[PDB]
Amino acid sequence: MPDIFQQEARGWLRCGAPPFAGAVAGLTTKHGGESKGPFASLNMGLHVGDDRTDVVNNRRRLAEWLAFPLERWVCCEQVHGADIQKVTKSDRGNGAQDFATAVPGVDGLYTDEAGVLLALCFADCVPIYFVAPSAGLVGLAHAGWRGTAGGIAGHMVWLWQTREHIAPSDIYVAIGPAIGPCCYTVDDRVVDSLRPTLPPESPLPWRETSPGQYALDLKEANRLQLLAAGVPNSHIYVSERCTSCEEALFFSHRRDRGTTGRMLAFIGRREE
Ligand SMILES: [Zn+2]
Repeated sequence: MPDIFQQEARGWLRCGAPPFAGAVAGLTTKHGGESKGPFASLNMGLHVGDDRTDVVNNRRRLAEWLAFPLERWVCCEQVHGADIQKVTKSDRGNGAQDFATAVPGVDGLYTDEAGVLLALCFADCVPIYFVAPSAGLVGLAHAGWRGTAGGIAGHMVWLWQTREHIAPSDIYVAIGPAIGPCCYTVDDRVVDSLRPTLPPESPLPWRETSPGQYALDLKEANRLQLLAAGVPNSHIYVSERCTSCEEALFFSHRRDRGTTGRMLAFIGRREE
């Protein structure tokens, strides 16, 4: 059946899961920008060595398609850890045009205010979108193998539960386009770091393909952690799109051999 992320009029995929209908949520594709060479053309990342003018114009292009001004975006450092920070209108603009002013040392953000667009960069790692429609909360986390080993997904649920007094049953999640087991192979150190994060009897999100080599499914790993954290199975939507496989739409750190652009994952609510 249809992927939860479907292409819109311009260069971006909207999250089609029902629980997200009340927000502006999606992932950009690589087309429609000003960037050149390995970054062609809609590179949204300011920290990958691309021309800054080109990247800021690409972000202005998206702000235009979304009718959500760049001055209202909030970005974070993305250090491949599991920390998350709550943001408000007072953080608007952080890391929007200058990477150095991004929220430091975290890999996830959440807000319960409208008019704030959470914006994170990806090119293979897992983008995890969160929403509590009733309470008006939205969240976004960046999960590579290190952040997943650190439990970033469950940490978001924990924070919403303990600090925002939201029940896991009131949370919905969408796991967007990322590299699949079809293209992502890792060794024992990687999978060993994930083991402790899953329930004792849980099915493993990997498959040994050769002695010491594993086809890893990070999307599934995060899905299992979210289930354990209390998020209902039917509230979790998962994209089947692989960033490495779908070269016509995405930049891929692995497929492009380390030098490439970044798509922007975003989520926010329009301020009347
Ligand atoms: Zn693939």
